[PDB]
Amino acid sequence: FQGMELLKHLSQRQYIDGEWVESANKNTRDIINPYNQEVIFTVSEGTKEDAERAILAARRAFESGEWSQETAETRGKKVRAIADKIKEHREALARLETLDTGKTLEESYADMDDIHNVFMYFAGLADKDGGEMIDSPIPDTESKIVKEPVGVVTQITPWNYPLLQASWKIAPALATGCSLVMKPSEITPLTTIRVFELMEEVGFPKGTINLILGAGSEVGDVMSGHKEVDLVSFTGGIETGKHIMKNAANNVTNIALELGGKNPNIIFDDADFELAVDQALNGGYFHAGQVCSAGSRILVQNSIKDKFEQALIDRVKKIKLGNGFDADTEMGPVISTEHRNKIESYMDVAKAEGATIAVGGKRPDRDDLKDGLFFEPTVITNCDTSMRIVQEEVFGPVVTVEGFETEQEAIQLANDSIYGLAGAVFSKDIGKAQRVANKLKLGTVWINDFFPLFAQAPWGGYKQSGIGRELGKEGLEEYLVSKHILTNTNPQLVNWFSK
Amino acid sequence: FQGMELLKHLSQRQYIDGEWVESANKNTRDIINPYNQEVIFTVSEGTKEDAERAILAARRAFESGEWSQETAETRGKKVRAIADKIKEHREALARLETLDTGKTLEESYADMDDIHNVFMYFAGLADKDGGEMIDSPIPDTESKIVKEPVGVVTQITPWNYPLLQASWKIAPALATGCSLVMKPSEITPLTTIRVFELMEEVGFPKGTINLILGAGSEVGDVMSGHKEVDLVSFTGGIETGKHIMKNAANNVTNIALELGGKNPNIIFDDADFELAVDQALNGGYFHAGQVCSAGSRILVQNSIKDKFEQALIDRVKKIKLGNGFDADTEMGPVISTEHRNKIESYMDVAKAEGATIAVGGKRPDRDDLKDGLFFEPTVITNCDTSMRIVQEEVFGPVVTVEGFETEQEAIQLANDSIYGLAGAVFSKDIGKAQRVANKLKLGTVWINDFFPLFAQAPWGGYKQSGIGRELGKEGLEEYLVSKHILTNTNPQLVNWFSK
Amino acid sequence: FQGMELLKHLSQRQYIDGEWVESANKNTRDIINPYNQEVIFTVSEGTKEDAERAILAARRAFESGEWSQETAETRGKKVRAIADKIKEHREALARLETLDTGKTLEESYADMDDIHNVFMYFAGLADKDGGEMIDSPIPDTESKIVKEPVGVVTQITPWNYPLLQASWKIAPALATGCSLVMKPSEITPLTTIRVFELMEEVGFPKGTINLILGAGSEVGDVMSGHKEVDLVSFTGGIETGKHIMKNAANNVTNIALELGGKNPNIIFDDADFELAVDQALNGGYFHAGQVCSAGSRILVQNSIKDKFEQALIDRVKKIKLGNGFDADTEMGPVISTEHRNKIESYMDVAKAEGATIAVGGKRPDRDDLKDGLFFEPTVITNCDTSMRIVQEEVFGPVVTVEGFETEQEAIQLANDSIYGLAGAVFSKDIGKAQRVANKLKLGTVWINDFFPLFAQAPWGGYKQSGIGRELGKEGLEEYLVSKHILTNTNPQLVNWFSK
Amino acid sequence: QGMELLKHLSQRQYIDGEWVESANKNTRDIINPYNQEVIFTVSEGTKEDAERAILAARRAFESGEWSQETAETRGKKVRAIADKIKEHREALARLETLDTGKTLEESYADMDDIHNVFMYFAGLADKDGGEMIDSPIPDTESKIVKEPVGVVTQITPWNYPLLQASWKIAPALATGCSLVMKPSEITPLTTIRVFELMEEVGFPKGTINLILGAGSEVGDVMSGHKEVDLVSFTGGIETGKHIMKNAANNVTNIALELGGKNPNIIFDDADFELAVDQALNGGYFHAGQVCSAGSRILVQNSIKDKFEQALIDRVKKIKLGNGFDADTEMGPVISTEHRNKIESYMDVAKAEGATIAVGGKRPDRDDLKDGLFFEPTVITNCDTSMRIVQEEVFGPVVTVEGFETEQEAIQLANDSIYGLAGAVFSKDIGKAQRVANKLKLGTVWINDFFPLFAQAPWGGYKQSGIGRELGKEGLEEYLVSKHILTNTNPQLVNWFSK
Ligand SMILES: NC(=O)c1ccc[n+]([C@@H]2O[C@H](COP(=O)([O-])OP(=O)(O)OC[C@H]3O[C@@H](n4cnc5c(N)ncnc54)[C@H](O)[C@@H]3O)[C@@H](O)[C@H]2O)c1
Repeated sequence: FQGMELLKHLSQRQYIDGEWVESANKNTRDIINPYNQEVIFTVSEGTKEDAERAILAARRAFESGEWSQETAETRGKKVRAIADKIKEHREALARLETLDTGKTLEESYADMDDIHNVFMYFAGLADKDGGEMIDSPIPDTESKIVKEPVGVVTQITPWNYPLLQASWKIAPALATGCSLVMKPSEITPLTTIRVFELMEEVGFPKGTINLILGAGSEVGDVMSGHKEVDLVSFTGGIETGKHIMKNAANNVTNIALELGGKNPNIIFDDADFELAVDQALNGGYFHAGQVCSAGSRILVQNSIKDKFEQALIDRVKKIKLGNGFDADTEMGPVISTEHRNKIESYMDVAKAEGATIAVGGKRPDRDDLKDGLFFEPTVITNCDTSMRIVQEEVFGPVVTVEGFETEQEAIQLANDSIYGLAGAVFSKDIGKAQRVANKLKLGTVWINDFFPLFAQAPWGGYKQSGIGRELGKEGLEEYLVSKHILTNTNPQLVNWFSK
Repeated sequence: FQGMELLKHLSQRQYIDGEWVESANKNTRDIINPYNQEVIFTVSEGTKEDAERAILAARRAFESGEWSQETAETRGKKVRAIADKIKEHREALARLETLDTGKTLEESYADMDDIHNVFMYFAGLADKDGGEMIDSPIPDTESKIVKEPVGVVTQITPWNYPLLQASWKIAPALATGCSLVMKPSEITPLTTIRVFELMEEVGFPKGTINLILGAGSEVGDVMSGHKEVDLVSFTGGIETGKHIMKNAANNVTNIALELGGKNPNIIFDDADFELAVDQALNGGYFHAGQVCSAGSRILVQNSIKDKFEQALIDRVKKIKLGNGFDADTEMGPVISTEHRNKIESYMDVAKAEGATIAVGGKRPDRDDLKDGLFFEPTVITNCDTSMRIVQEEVFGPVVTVEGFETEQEAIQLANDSIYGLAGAVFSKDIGKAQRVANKLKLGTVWINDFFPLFAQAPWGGYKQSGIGRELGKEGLEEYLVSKHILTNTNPQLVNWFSK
Repeated sequence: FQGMELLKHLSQRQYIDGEWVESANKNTRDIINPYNQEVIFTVSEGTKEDAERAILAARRAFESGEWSQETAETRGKKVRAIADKIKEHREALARLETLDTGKTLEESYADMDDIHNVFMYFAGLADKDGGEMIDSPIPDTESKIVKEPVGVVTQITPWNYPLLQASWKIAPALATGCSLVMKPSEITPLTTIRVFELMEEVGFPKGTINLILGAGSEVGDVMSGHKEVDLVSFTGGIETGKHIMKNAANNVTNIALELGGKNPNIIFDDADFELAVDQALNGGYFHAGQVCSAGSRILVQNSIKDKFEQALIDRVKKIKLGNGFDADTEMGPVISTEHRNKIESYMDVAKAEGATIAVGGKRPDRDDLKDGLFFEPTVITNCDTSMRIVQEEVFGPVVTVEGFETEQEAIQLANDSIYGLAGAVFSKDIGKAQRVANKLKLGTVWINDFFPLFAQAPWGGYKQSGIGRELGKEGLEEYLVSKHILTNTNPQLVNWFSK
Repeated sequence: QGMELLKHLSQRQYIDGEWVESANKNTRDIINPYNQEVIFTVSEGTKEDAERAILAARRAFESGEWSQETAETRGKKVRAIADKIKEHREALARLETLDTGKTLEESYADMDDIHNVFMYFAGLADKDGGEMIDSPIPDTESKIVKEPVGVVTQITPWNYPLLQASWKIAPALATGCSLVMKPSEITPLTTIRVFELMEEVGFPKGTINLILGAGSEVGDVMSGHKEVDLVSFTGGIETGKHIMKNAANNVTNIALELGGKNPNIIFDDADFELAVDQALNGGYFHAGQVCSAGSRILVQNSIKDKFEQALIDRVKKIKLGNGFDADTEMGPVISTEHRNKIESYMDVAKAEGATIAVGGKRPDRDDLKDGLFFEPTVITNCDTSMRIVQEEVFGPVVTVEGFETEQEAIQLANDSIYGLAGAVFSKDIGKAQRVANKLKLGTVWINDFFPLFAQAPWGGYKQSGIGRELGKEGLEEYLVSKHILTNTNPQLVNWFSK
């Protein structure tokens, strides 16, 4: 099959306490290629005991200090060498990801560029701020705040952008001096396995980094609830996130949650019309709409609603579907039969509550798409804010279209959801765009663009799209804890109690 | 009775959406003075629907923008007007707090001075950091982060220092423009009711501040679990904390937890001895040990242990118990019969597992204390880290004493608990105190001192003593949320999808 | 006037080392009211030995540490007391400023409000940052940066906005713990004398604050050149600033300079026309253009140029000149015969090089303005960037009008001067306003507004408009110096040199 | 000996992307201080070459190819220079030792530091664009954007040519400024090399420029030209005063890093052997030609005599020789003029009643006669009123003074026009900290001497300078703030009659 050579030397095992090792029970898992449903690889399926052992090794390593007591400058140099290795093997990593997740090759190349930059950013931030000096309000005292690594941290990622979500958590952890245990989505472990071999070549002490492979239903709880864990950085669906928070509570453990969204793409009548159409398509269908920042909820002003529906619909009929390795492919398949069915059930929900499937809504007929997990890019019209298809995250190549009369009605509709991750506003009137952006309860607002995000700036949600932040200085602040040391430079007896 | 004048004009009601109102079911509760167990006041015992009403009132107010959109400079002027009212009524407040909680009048004066200072600090911080500008990695884009108020916030406090703990939550909330709903310990609401009366006089838009009165076992779940709350700031026991975090997870709601501690007080043989004895007494018996920062776990170096034990014990026999208002009084009563019962049960625990009650460990015998909730300052010896009396937070006028041979052993013991709030180190060798300070997993560390904490510096725990911080800039950030606004100054079509 | 009452209790003396004292040689100076040219007051004219003595007192005090070593919190409380003194006495101060400088009362009330806010802003910034903790690249070392008060600072202000300019220097100086010696313009000392009376009431240690009254030509070289001066903060004309810098080099003394401006006011054809005219007038004739932030150089797009000129000209004819105390007055007189003379000489220079005096250009003939130092609001047309009238600062009620075709041309002209203090831009296309603002070499840029400046943000020049900043956090940093204290926690011999 | 390095080294200046000769074809011979022999010949630039350089910097800066490049990319480029320093570590270190005469091990320390300086600023490039202010005016957005200052001129001394050059180049490039640099006329070698290296990395035409020449011929143009936005100068105080004065003609910002009279304070409760070791190190590394040298030793009276005895006895054993020999502990001083300047101070010291306890002259040994060597010296029986104690000698010389108490030590240490760096030795850390706080110095070392790194700012209090180098503060010298205030609901004032 295609991509076969990339897998010839990849590890099938987990990585615990400095060694590549199997599952405690030698159980394994088959890895699927959503383009043809062929098994392409077989990796270990760790037990909860393996996860426990990894966590304990992380703690043991953290306490020894080899990495936590290493200078911030040096840690930065090592995070920077990881970055150099991403770029060195950019070609192989990009394919590996396309093969595992199904997105076009061009999309996977874009990630290796971001990933390189993500580690590169944190490598440079490592030695830039160790805390602060406070002007004490008590005479003859010195007051200071030192920032230390939180300790041991568990990192859990989703299947849509595996190595990308991994790097967002890995970079700051290592930059701060923490020891980490990571578990990628059970269905997309390929690139995460590669990066560990890469980090291993860079050289880290035994137990600083550990990789667990397995179902979240079996090892997850261990990772969110073990008492030696100080931080749990999770990226995934909301329900799994609530589970995690409640279990983390058993030992009052900090969390950082990066959940889903119902991201609005607000289009005013004075917008660059062809740009708005270009970006609606992009927002709704890159990686088959399996993107947490996908613009699945299009809000379009009534004056141009009709025209907008026609243009969008006509462009969607031309979207090329195929293998990610094919140069023509604009949109790939969805990740699994489970996920595909999930999306299919949403078409029945929509139809049954009053919405119109304007186009798509089914599997591709074609002779060259029948064997893959493809689903037609779709547009839903005649829907409103009370419908489940509009309120809930479908996480597929689906978008809804709602109209608004005014600027107030646009904000009202965009903020009318449990989520608050990201969104955009298209308009040539920047004063109006800036007004709107200020009233939107979103972690990230794009004015006349859709998708841009980078290490220099924090990413995360308002409301139920999350807790905490990733990337930028705040992304780093998650892996740090503050200690206030107050010295009394002229101690004196208080003499409150009798003598 | 002694403090009658203080209550002849005090309100007995809840404060919701600009009005002083009773409970939904006219239910009420009696508040007592722990020095004599006399009922001194009757207030409303509100319901969960009242709580829901407050939360909704705070939500409306926040969305109207009357406080949330007020300039940060003006918000700061009003927080400063509150600080001014604390100082203006300083006398009456300290007396009120002492009447309700039993602590000495001098301690209550100290609180009032800190409360003024807290509001003043945050009044002063309101307008200094609106967020940042990012040098964007994408040409022709403007990247910026704006810091916004988090929204509606619920604030829950303990009975030990009611107003002090309330100030730490109210000040930053207002400073940032959030709407708040507060509920103090059901047994100590007097000073909290008072400060609401004073914040009313300062002047705030309807629904911006709200006071709920009632048992947390009845109205607490609403304040932690309602979908409209954006943050729950909690200061109390660990189990209530875990219960709250699990509940807040139902709507992925931010939590800030300030829990208890098992604070070590380390005393080296090269420490100023009379200084150590003085601060060990203060650390152990201020407010009868009903203090989250109490130095309940004394670690003394073996070469001076016997000498230390007898001095400490000799001084404990001389501690003057009595009424808070009386100047000669050095230690007051404990808060309730339930809490004294809990402390009595710990003496039996200590004895059952092999420890020695070297002094105290019972009710005082004197005739004038017979009616109050007094319990003798106690010193427990011949104990170790495997015992419950050493591990668990007694929160009474009780300290345990353990020995250590070396520097490595003092630290090991100090970190051998699930907590990590605060601690102290006593030694004339400042290099050594600093080494030790750095390995101590505590939020705050005192070198040759015990207790100092002020608005200028963050406070909170490592491990299970908490999540997040109060005071300082970190404290302010719990009430703020970051939004990244990216503008494409030269938007261009991507043309990924076929035309 | 009703304002001669303001003066019956005002000090006529200098303030040195805690005492109100006369000149060393008892010399005096007569102060003038520009509306009628009458001598309203008489004060001490200090000698160069009085200045030397003031600086020596400020040094003595700084070293004793009564103020420099006081807590930052307490310093902030005092700066806050001064701010309250400004508000209490707002009325009297505003009248006094109008009496002394000729501007309207409405303008002086505005200054007093700003002034209050300046002291308040800095009171609150005082205790917010004492330095940083650095993560050292050398093992077994601690690295911290402490911010200290820079020491003794001399402060020199201009005659246009005496107290305002003084507030900008005093506030951070006292907040950071420095010692200051101030000298206001010799012709406008009234408000400055008053504010020293007020600062004395709040109470500061002897030496901390010092007031010298006198001609810069006599005592200025001592304030810039004495070796005990650590910083020299000057606000005045460019030629005096150059002289000062050169003098400060004798002892490598730090400098902060706020010089003049040739501030452009850019008006695109897509601007709100009536807003543009309103603002062009305001920027042009507030305080008879005797403003360092005055929009003297109007740049207007060609397509609306004729229409704009005519519109501006018609409005200028109606400007009402008179007494600053009369409510009908829109623009008062200029400061002195000398200053008026300078402006007049500028009308000749303009004419001889080919510009047109489209309106104004002379003293008003009117009967009630006859005895005053008035000068008609003027508009100069048919001018270009090579002309002196356009390149140089007139500092009068005069503006030059120049056309531009494109966006690049406006940017090129706006930036074609030796200056770079401030500027504005008017256009309904906010996108375009941002592009322009980015390319203007100016410390402050206004989009659709003119004159806004406040304590929360830094003010100062680019190019020859100055060195350093005033206001905001950067304003405070002028009064601080950094110290890297590096401690070696495990000192070891190097053994480079033989035994 | 180290002939091989120079074989392919450029002899010319670098202006507007071309390696070019002086306008008047003039040249200058470079010397190896160990043997006073001519090792290389370079161009002697004119002041018009300097004016041409500056005008090129201005053009490039305005064209925006570097000033408007993303901060992230600029950072990657600074990192590429960092890497070339490591790549050529060996050569550069031999080259610095050949030109300046210090030991090879010192030159290695420099290159490691130089790598880390570039690396640090490469990492700081994109971390802070400015800030959002909470405007007190309703319906207004307020933001402070940080922009590159403009054209910057950079001038360095002969003691640590490349080290001092790196402290200026790194932040300039990182922020997007354009530059024109001039090294000391006698030590231009490694600076010419670092330019050949920067050229291989790639920067647009005009961004970086190198002028070669005497400060008394081209220096005024670099401090006084009106197109210059900032003057970053590291050198002597007197030159410092001159430059500031000239820079004032166009109100041009300046950063000054000047000399010091750094105190090395030793209390009786210090680790005695640790204090003797570090006193030798602070006084004689690079033959005391270090801006951070501990030339003013202050020792508590109770151990003063003991310390003098020990120090002197150790100074007598200091190995003098060729910087290329592993045995050499101290090399020669830089030039004939600098050695005579030090000799004249010996006369001054003896004339004012001080004692030359040991050293104070050239060494006679046959193999050291052809080099610019001067014996490590120790001057006793002196006081704060004397010149030997108040002025920067910059030779291998120390002065020893006694102090009875903590206050007297503090008083003497601050009793100079300077305030750059200093040390405090004592096992009592509490005491070291009270002292550190009261010393008016840019950097204070507790129980150590010399540490300084990119992570923390370096500069002086009092007359040791204006501004800072290194750390975030050193970057801020190359940036200027712009307050952009937008009114989002403008309304007419209607002050003036319609
Ligand atoms: N906020 C963001 O930055 C962001 C980015 C990408 C994706 N997402 C979201 O992530 C989701 C991706 O889908 P997914 O199916 O991978 O998410 P998921 O919630 O199904 O699972 C994600 C990860 O959690 C693990 N897991 C499952 N149960 C667990 C448990 N009890 N304890 C611990 N771990 C457990 C899974 O094995 C997997 O590794 C989408 O909703 C998308 O919106 C968010």
